[PDB]
Amino acid sequence: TLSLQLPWVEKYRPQVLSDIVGNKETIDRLQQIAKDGNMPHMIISGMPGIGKTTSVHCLAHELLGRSYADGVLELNASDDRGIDVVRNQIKHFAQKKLHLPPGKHKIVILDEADSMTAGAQQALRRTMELYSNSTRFAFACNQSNKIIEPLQSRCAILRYSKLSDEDVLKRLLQIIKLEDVKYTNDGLEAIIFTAEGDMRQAINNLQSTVAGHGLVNADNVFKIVDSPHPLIVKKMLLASNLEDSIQILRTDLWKKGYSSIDIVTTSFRVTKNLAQVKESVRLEMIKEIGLTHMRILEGVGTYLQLASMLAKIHKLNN
Amino acid sequence: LPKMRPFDRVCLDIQFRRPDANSIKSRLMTIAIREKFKLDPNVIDRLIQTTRGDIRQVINLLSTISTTTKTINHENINEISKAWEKNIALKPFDIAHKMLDGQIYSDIGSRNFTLNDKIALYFDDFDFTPLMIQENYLSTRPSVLKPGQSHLEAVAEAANCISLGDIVEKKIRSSEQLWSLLPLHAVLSSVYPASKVAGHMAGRINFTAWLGQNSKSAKYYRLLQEIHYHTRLGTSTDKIGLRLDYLPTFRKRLLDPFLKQGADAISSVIEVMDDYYLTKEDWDSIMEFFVGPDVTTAIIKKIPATVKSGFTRKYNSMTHPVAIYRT
Amino acid sequence: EKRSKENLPWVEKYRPETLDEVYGQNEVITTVRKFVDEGKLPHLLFYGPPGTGKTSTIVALAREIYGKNYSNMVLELNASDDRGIDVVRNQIKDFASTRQIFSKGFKLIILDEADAMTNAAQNALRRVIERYTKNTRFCVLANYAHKLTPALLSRCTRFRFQPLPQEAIERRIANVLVHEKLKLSPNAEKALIELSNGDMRRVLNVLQSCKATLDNPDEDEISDDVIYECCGAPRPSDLKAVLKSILEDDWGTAHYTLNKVRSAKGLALIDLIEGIVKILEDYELQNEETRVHLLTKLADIEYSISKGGNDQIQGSAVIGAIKASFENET
Amino acid sequence: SMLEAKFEEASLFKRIIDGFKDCVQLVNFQCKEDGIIAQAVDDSRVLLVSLEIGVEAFQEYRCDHPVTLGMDLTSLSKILRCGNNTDTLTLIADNTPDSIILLFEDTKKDRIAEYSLKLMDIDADFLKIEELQYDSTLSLPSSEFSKIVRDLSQLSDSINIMITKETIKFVADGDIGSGSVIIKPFVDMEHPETSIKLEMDQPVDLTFGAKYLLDIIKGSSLSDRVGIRLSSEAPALFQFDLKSGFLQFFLAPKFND
Amino acid sequence: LAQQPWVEKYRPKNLDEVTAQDHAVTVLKKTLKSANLPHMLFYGPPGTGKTSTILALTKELYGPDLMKSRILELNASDERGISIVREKVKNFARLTVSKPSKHDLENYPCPPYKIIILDEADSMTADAQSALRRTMETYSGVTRFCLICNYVTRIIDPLASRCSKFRFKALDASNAIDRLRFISEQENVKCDDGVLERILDISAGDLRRGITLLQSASKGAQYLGDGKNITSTQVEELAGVVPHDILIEIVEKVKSGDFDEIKKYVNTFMKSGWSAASVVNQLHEYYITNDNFDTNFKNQISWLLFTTDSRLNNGTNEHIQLLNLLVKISQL
DNA sequence: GGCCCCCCCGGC
Ligand SMILES: Nc1ncnc2c1ncn2[C@@H]1O[C@H](COP(=O)(O)OP(=O)(O)OP(O)(O)=S)[C@@H](O)[C@H]1O
Ligand SMILES: Nc1ncnc2c1ncn2[C@@H]1O[C@H](COP(=O)(O)OP(=O)(O)OP(O)(O)=S)[C@@H](O)[C@H]1O
Ligand SMILES: Nc1ncnc2c1ncn2[C@@H]1O[C@H](COP(=O)(O)OP(=O)(O)OP(O)(O)=S)[C@@H](O)[C@H]1O
Ligand SMILES: [Mg+2]
Ligand SMILES: [Mg+2]
Ligand SMILES: [Mg+2]
Repeated sequence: TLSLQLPWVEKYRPQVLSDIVGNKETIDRLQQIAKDGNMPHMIISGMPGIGKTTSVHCLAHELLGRSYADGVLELNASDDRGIDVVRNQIKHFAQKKLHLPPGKHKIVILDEADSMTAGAQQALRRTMELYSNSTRFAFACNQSNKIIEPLQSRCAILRYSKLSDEDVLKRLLQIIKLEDVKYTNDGLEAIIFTAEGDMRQAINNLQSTVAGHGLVNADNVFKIVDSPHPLIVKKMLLASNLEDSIQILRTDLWKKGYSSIDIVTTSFRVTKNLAQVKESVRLEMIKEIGLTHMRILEGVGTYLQLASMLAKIHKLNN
Repeated sequence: LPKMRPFDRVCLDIQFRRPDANSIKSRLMTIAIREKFKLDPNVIDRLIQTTRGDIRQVINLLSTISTTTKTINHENINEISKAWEKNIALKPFDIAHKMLDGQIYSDIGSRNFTLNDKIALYFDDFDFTPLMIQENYLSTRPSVLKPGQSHLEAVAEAANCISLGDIVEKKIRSSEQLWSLLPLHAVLSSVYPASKVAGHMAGRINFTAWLGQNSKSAKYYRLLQEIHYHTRLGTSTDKIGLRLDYLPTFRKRLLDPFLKQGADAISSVIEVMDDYYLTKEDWDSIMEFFVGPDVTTAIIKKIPATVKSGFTRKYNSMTHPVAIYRT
Repeated sequence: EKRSKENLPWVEKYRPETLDEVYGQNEVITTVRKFVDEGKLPHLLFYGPPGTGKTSTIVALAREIYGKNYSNMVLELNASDDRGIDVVRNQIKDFASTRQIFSKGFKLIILDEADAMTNAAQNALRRVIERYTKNTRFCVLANYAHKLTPALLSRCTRFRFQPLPQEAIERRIANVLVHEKLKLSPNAEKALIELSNGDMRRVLNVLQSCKATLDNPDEDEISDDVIYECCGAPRPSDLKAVLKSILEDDWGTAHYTLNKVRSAKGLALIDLIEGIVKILEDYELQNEETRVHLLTKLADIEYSISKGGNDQIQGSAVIGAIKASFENET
Repeated sequence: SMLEAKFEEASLFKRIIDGFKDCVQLVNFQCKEDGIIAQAVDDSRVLLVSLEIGVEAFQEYRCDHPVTLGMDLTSLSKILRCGNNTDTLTLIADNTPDSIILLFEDTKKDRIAEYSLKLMDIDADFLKIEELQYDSTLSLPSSEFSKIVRDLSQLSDSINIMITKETIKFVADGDIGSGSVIIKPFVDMEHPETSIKLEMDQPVDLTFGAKYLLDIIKGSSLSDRVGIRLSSEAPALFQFDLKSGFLQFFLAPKFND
Repeated sequence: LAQQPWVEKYRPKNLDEVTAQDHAVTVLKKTLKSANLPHMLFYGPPGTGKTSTILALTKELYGPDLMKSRILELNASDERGISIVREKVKNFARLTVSKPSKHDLENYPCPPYKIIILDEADSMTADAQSALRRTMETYSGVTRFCLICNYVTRIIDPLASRCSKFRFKALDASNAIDRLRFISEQENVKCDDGVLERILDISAGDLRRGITLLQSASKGAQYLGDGKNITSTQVEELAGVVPHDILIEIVEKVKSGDFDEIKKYVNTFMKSGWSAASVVNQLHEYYITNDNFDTNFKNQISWLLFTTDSRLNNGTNEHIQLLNLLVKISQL
């Protein structure tokens, strides 16, 4: 009862660039670079769980073959990446003499580079510039604005897009066929709808289902995976009448265990990204939501405050 | 940047500009010919517009795109330009100029520059944007005024929103450290007040003057505290009361008799100083506080130099009591 | 602990030790039991409000997985401990990358109350979680999801703990009565559930207070009056009378009735406002602005009360707000 | 008093306390008639320290009933530092004690220092973790082990130990390079203290952290020889024998993947 | 003693001297024989007897000998940051209980746990508060927590859920008259009928203020040296209560409706030093209790008074707020 | 190797 089974996220983690779905142009470009060699400095940006770390790892593995152990230097947020580390260990790795095939180069993979300090990024500039004939740099980040401009200038840009429904669905069919999982169309649609483009969350939900209920359907997925609360908040904020909004808040948000602070924050974000509403009305609703948030942060996290905020928003939009 | 201040007048300053689209056309065409990929000249400028003067970035872009796409024409220039757009945080002056523009707040502009974009623009520099907005929101010609609304009403609404944002900021930097309210401060301090007076600037953009005023007020408060604690043993009042009530009466005894008796009032002034444990530096600080029609700079300057020299000699030729020891 | 478990508070005395003693979370309990019965245990994120039983559930799961000697085979870190970037970098990484000591098994890390952790630590934990997944599993317990980074949320399977249902609270109350040899009137039970708001800690605390209040628990039955006296909460009849007087009677008699009701048992104004809000939420109003005014003015009054001030003025304001809001009905 | 333990020299207890203070924080002592035992688990739950001191290490020892004492090693070390290195140290405890009394007495003078440390409520068991039949055992001088550990920790943070036919290998793989040290058992009849002994049942290959080994070798001042016992699917044992007791470090090997 | 204020001299020493907090005092007394005291959260208005109650409970539980070694008290006058909570409170809670002496075990129950009293808990930051959630639960068997606050909303939800809540009711003339009368007899203070009731009504749930007013009145009577009984007019004067005549003039000026006259009268009135809160309370009483005004007037004036009180509670200028309130009332 | 001290972010 102590022998853990490898999760499908790691068990079915792609090992070749042909198993990565989405961002077709970038994947083919990476495959062509790996085939032809001469990998340039690159920065890959995108939202979590879309296949950036997997892409860079597969590229490095395919490029370096058996020399992966001695030709790859991987550093992430869980390791010390201070200015001294950049100044000593990275420089030593770049200056290292390693015999490689004619079309290959040493690779430094600085994952989650958005958390690095400014000093390390500044010090890395000439390190990449001088030793570009032996070592190449591949950064993986979630926010591209956290990387200093000089580093972006010295590196190519690869902005990963959001995984389409078709790609996630195809990967789901492939993994289900490999695992021989009994499924229904509605269950897969619900899983993809709840994933919101996050492949990792989709895999986790697909495993939890079948791992807990056997067969995949809408009810089985929904009894363990809840619908994203941002959609419920948007529905509440767009209610035609105050009664409907109050009912939605009471039934789907307050009685389901969601905290008031989370509700007000989600309302703030949704109002921030409501295109259908006019900008001035959105600003007034943002002001009211900020007043409610300030009241909640002071200690009064009561449903009365949320109801009053909804009533004021309805009055403003009338 | 302030770190470069020491290098102000010790080196020959050489400034490099962003190369024009015509100074690199030949080099880029030569590179395209050498690498055997077609590069349409008519779309070259946009590439620089995409890279914004970065020859290294455009060279890297060409190298990456030529890996699988051997033709660079108008059919795919838009996609690569959108995908390779460089994002650089705007400076406070640029932030103020862009945020106070009425185009982005229109129905058509809002769909291009959204509320999230404005919040990100504020967050590019969150320590200066509210000050610049508060300073430069009175020098615009609004174009988004509501039918029947006047400029003054919009200014008043913006000022009220700025006050609310100031309250929010004070709550943010309290002992609780409620930084999660920073996005709200973006709307109440910069976005909303600018949305009511957005338009075209009526003049040059001026940097916020609140910092210098705050420093001057802090220095004045320090001098007032020094004077108050120097005269504490004699007076029964606080520094506020000393400034509001005592200082004019003191001027009536420490500056007025120099303008009537000439150099014969030195003894009385010295006696007053001894009675209230005042010094010459305290005299200068006190005479520098007055404002309005009671400015003393011109009056002090017009005093004959002989009188001032005699007063200084008399002050330095005798011992004076000290109120506070080892200040 | 000291002496015996009888000296412990009821909140801690009745802490579940196994998974079958957790009530109101049948779906989650069954899912975790199935996960631990066949070896497929993923990373867990228990999100829920206070008093739902997340800590008890994870403790029971750890005990079932490992056994009696579970404290020495798991790494439990909470807000009471220092959890910084250095701690995550060194201690958590060593625990995840090292084999067991006492007996063979996988490594379990329980980051209780992880919502109070810095963003740097959460960012660092991503690769620690994704690298030692083969031999280590992570469980994170949270009350506010907005404090967790999206990257951390993506790597964990989410389980939501709903407020305790009525039947679960009744079953726990019956068990507590059997253990403590106590009798509870049905109306007292309904009042306890109504005031509980889905928190079992409140149930246990109020029940202990009521037991202490009884002159002799051996042959005394707790009634709604006992619960109201212990908690000081207004009775439903008092709330109904106050609302009736405010709605139909004039100013002077309404003020007199409110003062008399408050002074009879030393009731607090905030509880009266809350009860009036609950009662009026079920009123079939014919207009919307009346409800808008009621909600806004009552929220303003509650916010003012939270900061203190004159109580008589606040009560008069409540009466005036209710009267003005209901005037719009016509 | 109920429990009264008299030490020949305060340094005797001070050296053992200093031998494992830098790897664990909270300690639990069980005092009985046979002697004093203690087990401490570090925060990372990787290293376990087990100390036993017999009655032969005490001048006068009396313990009517078992006593459980929870202490903070930092506080105990501070109090021991407050005491001198030439006075007699006495451990004093009473029934259900809320504190432990350390008595420092000087024979030359009439100065008596009585320090009281408030005890700690640490409810835990010992579990007597010790594998009956280890795969391999070896014994070698402590100085050589400390030198090898310090040399191989300068190259990398991980050290791999391999036990095979008539040979022990320590390997470190790092960024600047790698290092290997191979030692073969031999017996010397003129300096027996410098001999190295090895008895193996199956070949072993186990990886350990460099920091834990560095902290373990700090107990080289309590003994001249160290016994290292390795076994698959079992923590590695590092034993330093004392005058009448012993000290043991149980270190869990790193996961192999 | 004679060198202490009456508020401190007559501070309760045991649990039997608490007057109007029986709903919690009974539970606390029962815990003496039950020995299962839970974590407590004492909340209520100022001057209700929370710190006194907890001190009396600790005394009756441990004794003057074990009080020092079994109680750890932290208030707003000590640093209570997150680091302090994580280190000092954790260390004290995890410590073993001090060994009682046979004397204490003979004459006192000596419960097998210690008490940490976090007075003025409403001033602690949320981050610091969050660090105690597991500290209270893990060491509940050796330590118990008492959190005393005036605003219950300032305590985070998890701590309120963990703690057993105890509300202290306001001390009015209907439940605290006995203690004030006993204090008066002990001090041999002679007062006219209804004087103590007037004092308690003016106090409005604050027995400390009532005791201070009684002490001031007794001092004034002793200095007078006439032997006459203390009247209610002198008590009202000592309490800063505006005379009824001034209130009558104020309401007449408000009824006049002229802005200039109201402003001039307010300017003259503010030179006497009357507190704005007392004026607002008296105006509210007079207007609400009067039967010469219609429903709408009272409906508007209640909200106006509430807004004025809320603004004054934030520490603003009294002159401007009073003038604005009077102007608004005059236009009703 | 360990304190002690100074500068700098802090939303998505
Ligand atoms: N394009 C993809 N195709 C197939 N599986 C994917 C893909 N992207 C993600 N996954 C799956 O999700 C798992 C995690 O993918 P990741 O590489 O960790 O995503 P990520 O974008 O690098 O996450 P961040 O930004 O570091 S938090 C993979 O092992 C895959 O099993
Ligand atoms: N499902 C439950 N069944 C029985 N008792 C419960 C249950 N949930 C909570 N309790 C009781 O309330 C006490 C506290 O439960 P907890 O496990 O601490 O709740 P919690 O969700 O961990 O609180 P938070 O989210 O950390 S503030 C338990 O000892 C139980 O006595
Ligand atoms: N229930 C009471 N019984 C007798 N005297 C009381 C009572 N409450 C307050 N007092 C008296 O008023 C004095 C002060 O009481 P406190 O204990 O300070 O009230 P408090 O609740 O602690 O006020 P806060 O909320 O900390 S400002 C006591 O010394 C008593 O003399
Ligand atoms: Mg990744
Ligand atoms: Mg918990
Ligand atoms: Mg008090």
